Amino acid sequence: DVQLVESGGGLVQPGGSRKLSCSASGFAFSSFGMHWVRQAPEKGLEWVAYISSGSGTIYYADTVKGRFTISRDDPKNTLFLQMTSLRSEDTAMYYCVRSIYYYGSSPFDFWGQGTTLTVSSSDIVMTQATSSVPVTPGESVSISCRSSKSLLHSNGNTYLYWFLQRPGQSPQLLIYRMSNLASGVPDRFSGSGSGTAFTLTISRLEAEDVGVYYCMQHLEYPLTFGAGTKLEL
Amino acid sequence: TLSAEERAALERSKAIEKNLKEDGISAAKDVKLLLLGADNSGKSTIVKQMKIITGIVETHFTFKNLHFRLFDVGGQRSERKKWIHCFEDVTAIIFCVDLSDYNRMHESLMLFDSICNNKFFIDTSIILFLNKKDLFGEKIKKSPLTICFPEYTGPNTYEDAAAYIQAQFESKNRSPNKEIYCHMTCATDTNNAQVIFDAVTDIIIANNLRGCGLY
Amino acid sequence: LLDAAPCEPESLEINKYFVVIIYALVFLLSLLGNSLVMLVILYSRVGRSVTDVYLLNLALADLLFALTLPIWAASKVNGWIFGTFLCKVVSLLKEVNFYSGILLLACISVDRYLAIVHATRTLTQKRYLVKFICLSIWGLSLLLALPVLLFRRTVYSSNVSPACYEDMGNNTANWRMLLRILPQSFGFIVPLLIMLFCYGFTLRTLFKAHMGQKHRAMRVIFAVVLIFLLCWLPYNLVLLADTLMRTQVIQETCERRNHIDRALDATEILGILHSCLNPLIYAFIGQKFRHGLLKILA
Amino acid sequence: DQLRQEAEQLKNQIRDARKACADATLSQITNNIDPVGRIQMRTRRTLRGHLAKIYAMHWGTDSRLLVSASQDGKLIIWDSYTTNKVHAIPLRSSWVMTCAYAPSGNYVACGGLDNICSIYNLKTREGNVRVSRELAGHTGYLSCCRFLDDNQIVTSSGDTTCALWDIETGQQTTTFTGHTGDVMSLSLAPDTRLFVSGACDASAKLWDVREGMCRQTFTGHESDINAICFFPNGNAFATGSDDATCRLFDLRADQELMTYSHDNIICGITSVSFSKSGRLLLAGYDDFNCNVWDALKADRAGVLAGHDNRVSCLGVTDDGMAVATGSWDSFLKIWN
Amino acid sequence: ASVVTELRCQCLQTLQGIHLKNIQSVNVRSPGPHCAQTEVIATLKNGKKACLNPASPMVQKIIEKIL
Amino acid sequence: GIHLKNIQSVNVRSPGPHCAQTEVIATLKNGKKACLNPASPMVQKIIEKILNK
Amino acid sequence: IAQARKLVEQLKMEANIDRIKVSKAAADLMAYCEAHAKEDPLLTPVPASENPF
Repeated sequence: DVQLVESGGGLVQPGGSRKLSCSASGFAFSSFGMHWVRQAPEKGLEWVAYISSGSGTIYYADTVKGRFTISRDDPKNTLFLQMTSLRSEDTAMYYCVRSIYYYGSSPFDFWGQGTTLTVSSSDIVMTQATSSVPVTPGESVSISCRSSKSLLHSNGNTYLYWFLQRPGQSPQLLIYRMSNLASGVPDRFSGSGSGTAFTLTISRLEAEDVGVYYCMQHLEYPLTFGAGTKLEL
Repeated sequence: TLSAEERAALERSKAIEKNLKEDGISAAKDVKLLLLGADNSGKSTIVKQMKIITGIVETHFTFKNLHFRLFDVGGQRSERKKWIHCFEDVTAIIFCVDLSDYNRMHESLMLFDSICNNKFFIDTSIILFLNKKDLFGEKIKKSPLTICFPEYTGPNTYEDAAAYIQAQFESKNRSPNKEIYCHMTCATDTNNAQVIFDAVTDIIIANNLRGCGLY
Repeated sequence: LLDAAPCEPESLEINKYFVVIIYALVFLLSLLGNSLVMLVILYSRVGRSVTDVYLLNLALADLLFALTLPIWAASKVNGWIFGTFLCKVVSLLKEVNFYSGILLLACISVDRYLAIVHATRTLTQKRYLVKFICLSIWGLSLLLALPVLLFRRTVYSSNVSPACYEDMGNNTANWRMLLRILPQSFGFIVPLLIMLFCYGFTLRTLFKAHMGQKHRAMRVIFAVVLIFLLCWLPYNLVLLADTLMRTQVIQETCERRNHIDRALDATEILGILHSCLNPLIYAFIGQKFRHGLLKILA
Repeated sequence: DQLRQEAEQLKNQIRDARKACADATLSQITNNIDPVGRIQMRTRRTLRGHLAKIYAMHWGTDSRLLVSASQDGKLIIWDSYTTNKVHAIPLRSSWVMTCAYAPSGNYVACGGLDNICSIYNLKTREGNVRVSRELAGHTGYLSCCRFLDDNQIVTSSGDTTCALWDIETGQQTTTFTGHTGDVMSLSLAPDTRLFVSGACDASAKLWDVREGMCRQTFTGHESDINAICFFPNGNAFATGSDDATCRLFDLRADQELMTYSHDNIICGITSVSFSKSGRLLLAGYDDFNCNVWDALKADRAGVLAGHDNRVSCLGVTDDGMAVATGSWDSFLKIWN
Repeated sequence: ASVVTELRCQCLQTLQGIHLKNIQSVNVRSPGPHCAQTEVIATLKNGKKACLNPASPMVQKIIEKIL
Repeated sequence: GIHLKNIQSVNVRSPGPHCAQTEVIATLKNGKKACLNPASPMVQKIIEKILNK
Repeated sequence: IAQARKLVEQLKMEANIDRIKVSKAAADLMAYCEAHAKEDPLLTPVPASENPF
């Protein structure tokens, strides 16, 4: 069983330092690239940092560039994130996500359980049209979001990722390039798009399909998420 | 390597290549030898330091900071012409002959003749082992060395008879750049690993001499 | 003490006439041999072993040296009438190729030592750096040849015809003597020591084995060492002889001056044979090259 | 003794019937078709990373992914476009003689002298490649594994027999017997219902995967058959032998159509492959170069060359865009 | 006329006290690539040649008297 | 008026049957021979400087 | 006696085959290679703008 668990959250004062650990058990940790994604309260997901397999390539978000640091302990199957100075903006549910990159891979399949951190008191912009969509079961629903640049590379691949965050759970990958269904997701989900406009369709909607849908681009770092579309029933 | 995903794919490929080259480095300190010979000729009990590991059998004993890998091809019971080219790069050939078997001696000679003159093994030196001196020494007194070799004419002593068998095996060489390193072994011999080690080192010099252009 | 007076130089016709023939013959032989070696190595891409690359570079160096020989023969005939630019260029090319040839012989010796004595050990794997070693040798040759390019020009004198000499200023003689240390150290003594060490240990390890072709290898090694010595040692000894005489260590006299000049010219003629002989001693004495050359005749 | 006479007369009946069907040779009917000229093919990619002889190679169904097995004990999956290495699978036994790729891209079966067909799973949840199943039951060296589905594979061995396996259970569902020598190759028909196996008895015989019946046998070669491949329509196949000759046999006529022998060829054929159209018959030879034969006129329409050692495997993509060759010099080259 | 691989000073010893009545001509060579010292070579009327010390004022005096 | 830096050697030929006038011939670094006027003090200065060299 | 019994049985099935003249078979193989001839990037070179390699 693939399992990512994070610990180290809690209430800390501004200006202090905290360390978050993401221990992995159930997959070859030494071959996966691990990301840090944080979700501010009722605002949405946001990419933070990424370390490549073997600790070769390291990237940080512009918001916390030079302030955070990421380290990798392959023999211990643990991923760390040491934050130097914390403002009131750092409070969020930090997730731990694994990613493997090769021809035809799924680099955002599994998300960690997330830990809650509380602090006391150019880029590709992706926009989602709406924020709440009421619908009844059995009715097809279409979700669409745009982007600044054209995500269609010259290689023919479009780098768009669709995630679903059920209430009280962690985001789950559904479509990882434009229309490639993830592993274990129901076949009713389907995706399309053309360069800068993309659509996600859910035929024969079921009761468990409710939640917040996020569309993300992987064309170029830093990674940017959408506003977030919520399905209501 | 323009896209962000393709940049990591190139990083994965380069990480794979590093382990591929690293494994090749660790695969250059071992000597690959080939075991041949008739059945019940001691081809599985040459060195008492076995450390073995139906089909192909490997043996990976080490000696003097050098790794010796012995491949036993017996038991395949198929046509040798189709899989003997896999061992084209072995350092040497180890041949085991039982001197007490007067009926399989002609069978062993056919095996040696075919292997020595094979097109793939035209340059691989052969380390020939003549086993069971004591058993042969007692056998010759009871039965002279004439039923197996009617052409024998010299004295019936052990020294001439054993050397006569050795001459027949080396008469099948018929090739240059190949040297046959013989040795007489018995059941209670422990220095078989030493004999193999000096022969292998001697074979490497001959190949290195040709590569360096000295010969 | 009226005995003191200028030592007039003396020139002969026989040496002039014969040296041209010798140089032309050596040029032809070296050109043919180097062409054959390069053709054999380049025609087939199978079996491109380290010694193949070493021999290719040695052949290129010898080819350039032979290509430069004829202008030098003309200069010996009539003196350097060909200006300054050609003096600089040709001296540069000659010295660069000479240094590279010597250092390549030393490198081949090192390779043989690594491949025979240390055959069983883990150090031998360091013999797969032919490319970088050869590049380093060529770069070192170009670095060592700089003094020739910086301080060479024609010198016009009354007693002697123009010569492509060196012009370092008021104290040019002493500076020339000091610069002569490089050809006799990085060109003779260091490569000689390396070759002697490597081949001595190679012989020691060969004599103790039981290989079939050991004797031929030992004879080949002896032949290579003796050929190198006979080709280069006389010129170096005469150049010292000359250095010592200039350093007043040995008495200086006009007869000694003429004798040393003749010896220098003769030893230069003799040492020029190395370019022609190398293809035979190092390459054609091998079975692989001969078989390949016979094959290419198709 | 009486049945021996019955065996002989049955051969005579087949030969007379086979000869009566022959009215005109293949090279006599298509004598008015214009030649294809010179097929000059240039090396587009050079795949390096193997440190030993390459013995097998198979193309992915998407014509982008490759697989190659070598004596070094490594199993490498290549990205044929950008020359990257997707996977590197360490084998248990370094003596691998054949190596196959699944039609769905999920699995890879790749085995050899260890008498075991090892099947590896690529799309695992743990991120690594694991040995899903090891098939055993053959007493001789293995050759020409070929996937039928994700749970069904046909294998050939030196036991003079081929086998049909079930990957899930692991038991030998069907066994095909009838050869009198080591079986060196097999190829699966496009309709995935028949296959032909070339053995060392200088005979290739058509077998039924569903019934396990030797429907027909084909003769004519003077030496052992080393490779085999169907015509793209699944009505004919071409074989390569140590006789340095290639032959084209028709399943419906039960007779060879034409031979692809050249006077300058001495060494035998190692691999046989067809183009997407069924006009260029590519064959690998032991003299380090591959030849392109016009399958209708037996004319050498160019030579690939380039390799330094014996070419041990050939491969043409499903879309026919490129040809991959492997040799004992530890290099894969992609031609177009 | 002649070819020499290397150049040397035209004089070895240094004589003084030549009589101008015998001198026919004088040659002066500054220190160049040929040699490390200034050389004065006087050719007499009888065809003999002599070498003069540059540091000798008399030589200097003889040279200037010639001029 | 030849510059000092270009003069390699100077040869002074006294009067004789083949020439009644003193000659000064300067051999330059470039190999060309030039004639100098003996009466010019510059020649004497050049000779003196060369000797002091 | 029990080994060659199946041998004649196999030859019995191999003899009862509905065979077709090679003249018709040769034409059928010729038609396929001519029909699917425009879709062969090896027989006819592909344009450089449509060459993935």
